[PDB]
Amino acid sequence: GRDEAGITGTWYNQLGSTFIVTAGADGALTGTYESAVGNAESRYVLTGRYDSAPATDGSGTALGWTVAWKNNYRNAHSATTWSGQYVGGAQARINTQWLLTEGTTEANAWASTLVGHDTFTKVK
Amino acid sequence: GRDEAGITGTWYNQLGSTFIVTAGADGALTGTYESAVGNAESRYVLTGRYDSAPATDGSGTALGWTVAWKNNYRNAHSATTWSGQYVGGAQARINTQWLLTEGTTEANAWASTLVGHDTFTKVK
Amino acid sequence: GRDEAGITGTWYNQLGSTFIVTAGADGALTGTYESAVGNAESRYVLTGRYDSAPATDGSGTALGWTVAWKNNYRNAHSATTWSGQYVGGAQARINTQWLLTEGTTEANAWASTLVGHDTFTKVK
Amino acid sequence: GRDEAGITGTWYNQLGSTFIVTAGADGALTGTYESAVGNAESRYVLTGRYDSAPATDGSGTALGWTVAWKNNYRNAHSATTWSGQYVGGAQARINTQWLLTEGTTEANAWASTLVGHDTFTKVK
Ligand SMILES: O=C(CCCC[C@@H]1SC[C@@H]2NC(=O)N[C@@H]21)NCCN(Cc1ccccn1)Cc1ccccn1
Ligand SMILES: O=C(CCCC[C@@H]1SC[C@@H]2NC(=O)N[C@@H]21)NCCN(Cc1ccccn1)Cc1ccccn1
Ligand SMILES: O=C(CCCC[C@@H]1SC[C@@H]2NC(=O)N[C@@H]21)NCCN(Cc1ccccn1)Cc1ccccn1
Ligand SMILES: O=C(CCCC[C@@H]1SC[C@@H]2NC(=O)N[C@@H]21)NCCN(Cc1ccccn1)Cc1ccccn1
Repeated sequence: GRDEAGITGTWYNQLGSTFIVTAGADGALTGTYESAVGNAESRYVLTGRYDSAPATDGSGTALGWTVAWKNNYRNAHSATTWSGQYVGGAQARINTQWLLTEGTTEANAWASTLVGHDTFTKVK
Repeated sequence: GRDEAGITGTWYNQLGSTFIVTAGADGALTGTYESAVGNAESRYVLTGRYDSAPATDGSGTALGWTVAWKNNYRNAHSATTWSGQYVGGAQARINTQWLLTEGTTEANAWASTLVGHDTFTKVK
Repeated sequence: GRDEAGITGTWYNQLGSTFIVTAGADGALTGTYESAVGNAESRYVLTGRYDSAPATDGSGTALGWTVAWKNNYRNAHSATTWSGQYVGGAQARINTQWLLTEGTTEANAWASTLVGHDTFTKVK
Repeated sequence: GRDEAGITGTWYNQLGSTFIVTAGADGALTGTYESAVGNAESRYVLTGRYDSAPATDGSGTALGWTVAWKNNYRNAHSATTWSGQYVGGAQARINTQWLLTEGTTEANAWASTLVGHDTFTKVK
């Protein structure tokens, strides 16, 4: 993938969370996520996909991933998806928006889903 | 997983798209997505995660998945993530919200991301 | 406004909430909202804007409005915005997505905002 | 309103857009918006609402507003809603997420709505 080497590695967001990812040649993202906030401790499995053949016109590389917030320690009965783009270079970034859905009853489903935004960098 | 059997199989949304998924015992979702709309043809790889040990209080099962819109036919330089919950029973559903990010220049990144909602059923 | 007469009046969503609105000739929306769910009772002031000169090509009419969830009875320290389009005709609809933000501390601001979707009709 | 004086005035976001607002004693927001990007020129009317009696526990003040992108110069057949919170003090901010809906045909309504996030400050 064009940005396989750029994406692969450890990333940090503005909350102090850690995103460890391997980008595969056929568009796969695999790794682990550790949130600094919320009903979470230690690492969670993540999986996702990226554009392995992005535009050559200076555009970012589209990607997304999912974490279900269950591991051996805790289960928050919730999943987050991040959708965004990798922007390579000296100060590389992944700029994302996310959707965090919890399991609800039907009566409470209107209130099932948080939205927010995370910016990941290779330092901090 | 509690809902492994319920989630696994073929799903259809209100647009006429087809979602084919296998739920794994350790929380994995793998399969293929075919959109009835947009800059897409044929099937795309998807991966994601679900809560394999949901609450037993009548709540839904939280899940999410990603599709990067590149296959052997087309590349839309974009990725969609779906975040939502599975609601089992006679008229099973997956109720989702989604984020579709395209690769953009920095100047156009404000306009990188669509949001919407899909409801999947086992018929239609 | 082209759709002034179509928008003006009483609307109901899938939750059983009631949206009472007057569309003005210069693009204003004014009225009251009563939620069937959440930390809400009775009516709340709403204000917003619509496109008073929409495209004549069969497109919908873009609009949005805000409710801050404070009235004489309760204060939920939160605001919802609805963004969507009016689609006129025998089975008129307003199709919306919404953002509901509560006041939070800085440490909890990641979790400040719910997202969802409401469909309003002139019956039910 | 507790934060009437803090909110009232001129605000700037990270795109270079300008938000001019008056906060009323009964929760109203009125003013004008000028976007630095997109299909927009000069000022547009905005209206919205804020929590005029926020929590006294260090939480932000919830608010939202709408702009329909029609003025005497241009009509983008679209509306944006911002939902967020005011955080007062030496480096006051309004932290928002937004939904921008354009009028579409029914076939294209899946793609009607952009999502993003704006941070407003009293300088820049
Ligand atoms: O806490 C979790 C798991 C960890 C999420 C951390 C997120 S992922 C996005 C962001 N980026 C990060 O690095 N960390 C955070 N899920 C429960 C979320 N709950 C609310 C919540 C709110 C405040 C504090 C703790 N929890 C319950 C709930 C879900 C849905 C709707 C309404 N309510
Ligand atoms: O079309 C695609 C790939 C297929 C997406 C189909 C979606 S996924 C969610 C929904 N559920 C489905 O089953 N199908 C659809 N990506 C380009 C999206 N573009 C816009 C678009 C708008 C209208 C028609 C076609 N394309 C460019 C663009 C992306 C971001 C921001 C702004 N603009
Ligand atoms: O309840 C309210 C006011 C009424 C909102 C009703 C909404 S508006 C959209 C939808 N359409 C309708 O007709 N009714 C509903 N605000 C507090 C929301 N809270 C959560 C909540 C969740 C479940 C039940 C009650 N409250 C606290 C909170 C806000 C943000 C983030 C995280 N958490
Ligand atoms: O451009 C406008 C009006 C101005 C919006 C400026 C926004 S408001 C949020 C953000 N904050 C700001 O200060 N400025 C920006 N509406 C058309 C948006 N269009 C896309 C667009 C994309 C790139 C460049 C210009 N336009 C068409 C369209 C709407 C919906 C879905 C899919 N596509």
